[PDB]
Amino acid sequence: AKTSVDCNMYICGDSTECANLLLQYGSFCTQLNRALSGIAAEQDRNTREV
Amino acid sequence: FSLDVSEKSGNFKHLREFVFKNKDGFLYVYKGYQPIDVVRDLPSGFNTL
Amino acid sequence: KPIFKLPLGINITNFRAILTAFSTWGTSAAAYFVGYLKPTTFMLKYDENGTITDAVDCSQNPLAELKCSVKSFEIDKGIYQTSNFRVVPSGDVVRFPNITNLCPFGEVFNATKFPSVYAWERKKISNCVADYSVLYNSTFFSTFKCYGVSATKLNDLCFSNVYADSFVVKGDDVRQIAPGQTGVIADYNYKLPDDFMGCVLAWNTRNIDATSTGNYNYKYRYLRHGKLRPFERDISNVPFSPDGKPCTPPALNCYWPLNDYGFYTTTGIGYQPYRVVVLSFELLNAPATVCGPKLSTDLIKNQCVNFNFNGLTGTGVLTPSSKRFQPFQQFGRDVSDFTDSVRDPKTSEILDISPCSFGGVSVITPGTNASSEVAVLYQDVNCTDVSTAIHADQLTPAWRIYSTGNNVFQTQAGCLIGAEHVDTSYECDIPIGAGICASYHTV
Amino acid sequence: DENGTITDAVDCSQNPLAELKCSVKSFEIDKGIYQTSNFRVVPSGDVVRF
Amino acid sequence: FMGCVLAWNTRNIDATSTGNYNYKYRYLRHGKLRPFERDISNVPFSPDGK
Amino acid sequence: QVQLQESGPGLVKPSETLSLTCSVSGGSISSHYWSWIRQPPGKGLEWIGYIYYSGSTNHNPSLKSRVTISVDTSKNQFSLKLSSVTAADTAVYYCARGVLLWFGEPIFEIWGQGTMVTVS
Amino acid sequence: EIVMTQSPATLSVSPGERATLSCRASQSVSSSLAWYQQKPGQAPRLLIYGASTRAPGIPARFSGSGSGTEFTLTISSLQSEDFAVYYCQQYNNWPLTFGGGTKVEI
Amino acid sequence: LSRLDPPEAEVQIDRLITGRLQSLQTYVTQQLIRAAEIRASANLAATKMS
Ligand SMILES: *[C@@H]1O[C@H](CO[C@@H]2O[C@@H](C)[C@@H](O)[C@@H](O)[C@@H]2O)[C@@H](O[C@@H]2O[C@H](CO)[C@@H](O[C@@H]3O[C@H](CO[C@H]4O[C@H](CO)[C@@H](O)[C@H](O[C@H]5O[C@H](CO)[C@@H](O)[C@H](O)[C@@H]5O)[C@@H]4O[C@H]4O[C@H](CO)[C@@H](O)[C@H](O)[C@@H]4O)[C@@H](O)[C@H](O[C@H]4O[C@H](CO)[C@@H](O)[C@H](O[C@H]5O[C@H](CO)[C@@H](O)[C@H](O)[C@@H]5O)[C@@H]4O)[C@@H]3O)[C@H](O)[C@H]2NC(C)=O)[C@H](O)[C@H]1NC(C)=O
Ligand SMILES: *[C@@H]1O[C@H](CO)[C@@H](O[C@@H]2O[C@H](CO)[C@@H](O)[C@H](O)[C@H]2NC(C)=O)[C@H](O)[C@H]1NC(C)=O
Ligand SMILES: *[C@@H]1O[C@H](CO)[C@@H](O[C@@H]2O[C@H](CO)[C@@H](O)[C@H](O)[C@H]2NC(C)=O)[C@H](O)[C@H]1NC(C)=O
Ligand SMILES: *[C@@H]1O[C@H](CO)[C@@H](O)[C@H](O)[C@H]1NC(C)=O
Ligand SMILES: *[C@@H]1O[C@H](CO)[C@@H](O)[C@H](O)[C@H]1NC(C)=O
Repeated sequence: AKTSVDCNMYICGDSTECANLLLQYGSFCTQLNRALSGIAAEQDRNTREV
Repeated sequence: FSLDVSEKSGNFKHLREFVFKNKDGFLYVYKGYQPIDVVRDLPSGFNTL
Repeated sequence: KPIFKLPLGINITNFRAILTAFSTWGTSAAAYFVGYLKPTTFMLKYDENGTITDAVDCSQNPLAELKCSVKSFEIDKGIYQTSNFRVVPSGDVVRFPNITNLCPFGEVFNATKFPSVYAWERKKISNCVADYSVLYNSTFFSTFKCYGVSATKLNDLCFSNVYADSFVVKGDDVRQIAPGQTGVIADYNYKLPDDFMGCVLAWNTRNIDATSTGNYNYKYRYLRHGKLRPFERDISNVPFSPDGKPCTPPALNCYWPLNDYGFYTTTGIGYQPYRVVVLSFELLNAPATVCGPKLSTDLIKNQCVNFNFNGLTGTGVLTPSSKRFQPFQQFGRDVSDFTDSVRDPKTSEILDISPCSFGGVSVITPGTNASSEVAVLYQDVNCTDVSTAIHADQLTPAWRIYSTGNNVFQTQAGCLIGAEHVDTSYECDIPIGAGICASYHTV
Repeated sequence: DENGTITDAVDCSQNPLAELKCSVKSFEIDKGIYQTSNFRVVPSGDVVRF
Repeated sequence: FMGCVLAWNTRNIDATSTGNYNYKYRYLRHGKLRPFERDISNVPFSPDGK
Repeated sequence: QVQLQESGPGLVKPSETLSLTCSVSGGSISSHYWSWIRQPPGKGLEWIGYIYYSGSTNHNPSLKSRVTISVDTSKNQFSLKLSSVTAADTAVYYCARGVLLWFGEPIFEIWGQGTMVTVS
Repeated sequence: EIVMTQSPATLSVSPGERATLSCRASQSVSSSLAWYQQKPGQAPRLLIYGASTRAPGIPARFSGSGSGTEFTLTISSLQSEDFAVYYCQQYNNWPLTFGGGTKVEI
Repeated sequence: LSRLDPPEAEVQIDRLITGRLQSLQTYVTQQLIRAAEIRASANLAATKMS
């Protein structure tokens, strides 16, 4: 599928009060985006290899 | 409004449906209507109040 | 270096430089400068001796963001994703219904006489506007309890109906008027549901509800074969016998199920009579009758705005719709319980809601050593919205210096800013998407 | 229905096939074996043995 | 904030039956103070800002 | 919406009685207070009294004997009569609906068109 | 029993500059004053019922303030249509009293 | 956020943030599991093509 997700809309959405709490967990979803982007690049490589 | 009273020789031409419920001191009433021409039967069907 | 940290404790808005002058008076060549500071994110590099030698400023063009994100002073090739982007809203819409009468709550609260607790009375209030802020910051009331909603915010909400319940309570039994209480009153005289939503009020009335000889006008039912259900009532008065069979007094085990009572002026704090009023707020999803005072505005369709249609808040793009509501439906919902459309109170128009544009931004660069050129990809957006939001500084993040030149191009994955289209094909260096390819090449 | 009107219902407790339809969120099932829920026996009495 | 707050009652020397009237407080200002600010200005005040 | 409209005689001889009627349309007398007000010429307002549903009535702490007030749910009307009327009693007289918010007295929110009456 | 007075007895102003009227009372009250407007040969109207609350449909430029024995009505951006007499009334106590009013002169 | 004051709201906001973080973690983990079993099939496909 090669799907992607946005951390702040899903977890916190419109609000700012919740984002100031999610700040206390640091980098976590950013390495998450790093992972899901690696999966996306891999799919393209698979098709070009075949 | 105005409601008549009269007698009709023919078979029942109207089917009227209700539901009654009680919760939290509130009584809930629902209503529907369906025209039918049957003698002494409750006819199969689907209707949404 | 930090010379001083001085505890002056005053606020300074303006300043004057002091100069010297000499003999008739004359001057000598001198020059000085001023600048202002802005709250910004900086990166600092420490030398082995512990001394700073360089910095970068992350907000001064996108390449600064790329360097700040990767924690480097050199980047080699490729496409890198740094952060989201979004559009800031531009205005406010308020759209309460129009109502012109004043709530006559005083007809309940200022009543000369209250009912006996066993047979409490219920009154309905509707189609009026009034403020709650009086009873909030007033000391007249001995206790204030509110559930489901905080009392500070009652002035921002609309209710379909209010029901006021009133009765007299004895002494400290005010503790029994709450969800989950047990006892003679909480089980026989009155009963509150588990999911109660409203406020409870009480005040002391020894001045008119008690006297030295006593007043004996009130009663309560302590005997019953079964506890009441929520908001039930039973005003039956009959002889009672524990066997569950009829009888007539003075015969054996014949009683009256309710007890007469009276207060005294010299009752202690735990005993004086109190008046109680319970307000239940019906948040029915139908047209509201009672509302707090607010000024309305006109609608602002087709623009990212704050909206407050009727106690519902968010941001979005309002547009006309082809929904067909039934006369008893005021809201529509999608899966995940998001609001999707609403009926305009003033004109009964049907309006959709949709979010202001959002997405990811990523930066395309050749090698830093080769050049400092960049191209920016805004994913899955039509350029019209981002160009109309870059202008007049509606986008965020906001660079201090940048420009959308004449080079704007549209792709299926989104649109590129700062890249020039070419009508020729080559082998791919950096893939972008949907067939679009990039490279760094001679003009 | 697309006009916002109800046109059908199923009642999940009226024979097992109703439970299969309710569980899969469908009005049509094609083949196979499907696991819906646990089962157990209700107790029939009380023992006290101080 | 980081520190300790102390208080004690002083009716013995800070009060009398006729009263002591040596203390003042500022209840009107066009804006709230920032942390540890001070303003010892005494001037006529008018709500118009003139 | 409601409309208050009032009628009565224009001239009263000295030591005689004056009476007025005010009447409702668009709604009907149910849960609100109803009030009589007068304005002497070129002078500030005066409150004579108010009556509400179920007959309970209030009057000025002075001139208690100078007026009695009545309300009829039937035909949506209420009226007053003055025990005595003098030249100095000339004024424009108003009927108005009083609404009570929380405590105290009601605010007069809807006003009748009023009428001018005099003595000669 | 509350007795009421209002000052000054007369004012005059030109278009586009704000003015304020004040009425005073003999003893303490709280948020119990209403402001009324009257025009030649017409019935009054209700502008402010709460201490500082606009009655529904009153133009947004009207406002007032006060507590205790002092209250004031602020009129801003005056237009010729604002020519009227103004009264303040208190409902906190049982007896009902209206102020003597103030004539605003064109 | 509309009908509760911030000191009261934040207690629930902590709970919602915890639940939604956990559900994203579960999704991304299983997504990395799937990617590998598709990669092995892509490799066998390239072998058969070659
Ligand atoms: C919403 O609900 C409120 C609250 O009412 C509550 O509920 C009722 C059931 C009772 O429990 C109340 O106690 C309770 O508060 C309601 O307000 C009430 O309205 C009543 C009328 O509807 C009203 O009853 C009248 O009260 C008059 C007393 O007013 C007080 O204040 C004024 C100040 O202007 C003064 O008259 C006086 O206080 C001042 O002056 C004193 C000396 O003159 C002196 O003490 C001070 O200088 C002071 O400044 C008076 O004090 C009263 O208030 C005190 C609190 O401040 C209390 O301690 C105590 O109540 C004290 O009495 C009475 O004058 C008036 O009596 C007249 O009528 C009587 C009945 O007709 C009559 O008996 C009297 O005597 C003669 O008069 C008649 C001739 O026509 C005949 O009757 C006969 O010939 C007699 O000889 C008087 O004429 C009456 O009792 C009640 O006071 C208020 N409650 C208040 C203000 O707290 C609202 O009306 C209700 N809403 C609506 C829409 O109705
Ligand atoms: C900072 O570090 C530099 C080198 O990284 C130091 O430079 C050398 O220091 C030694 C110390 O014995 C001298 O003999 C060399 O001549 C220096 N090389 C130069 C100046 O090129 C430097 O001394 C350090 N800073 C301080 C204050 O000691
Ligand atoms: C419910 O939807 C049906 C179709 O899904 C609508 O039926 C058609 O509506 C159009 C409206 O212009 C008519 O021109 C067609 O003749 C209808 N087709 C039929 C009746 O077979 C229907 O109108 C919708 N319900 C309502 C109340 O509009
Ligand atoms: C609100 O006012 C508008 C125009 O002033 C009118 O069309 C509408 O009917 C009013 N609201 C209601 C509920 O009648
Ligand atoms: C209660 O608080 C509000 C806050 O805006 C204030 O305006 C008002 O004067 C206070 N007192 C009341 C309503 O009696």
